[PDB]
Amino acid sequence: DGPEKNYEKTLAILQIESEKAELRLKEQEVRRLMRARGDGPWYQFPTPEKEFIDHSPKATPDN
Amino acid sequence: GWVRPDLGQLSKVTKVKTDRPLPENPYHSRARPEPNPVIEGDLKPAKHGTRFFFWTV
Repeated sequence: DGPEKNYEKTLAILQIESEKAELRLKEQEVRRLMRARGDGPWYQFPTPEKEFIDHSPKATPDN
Repeated sequence: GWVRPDLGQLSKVTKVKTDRPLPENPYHSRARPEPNPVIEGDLKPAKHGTRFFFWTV
């Protein structure tokens, strides 16, 4: 084939590898912020379940 | 004219009427912290696959 095919497939390969590179760097930035601040969907560490708190009137009033 | 209550009667839960207002925050609790914002939208495939080193897919 002519030189155009290899030349333009290289650009296609370059675009993919470049975009994977920036996606790889961005994930590490996201993970760092999510783990330090706990404000994202990841690194959500468990806390006690509130559905097992008893809310009934107790034997004594001041509870 | 005092009639002695029967067995079981004094242990009943009863309703009482009161002009006292209902306390609104009896525990004096603070405002709860706001939940994390939820991310919305439909799922798409991972962009360029797994992106694990040299694996293409």
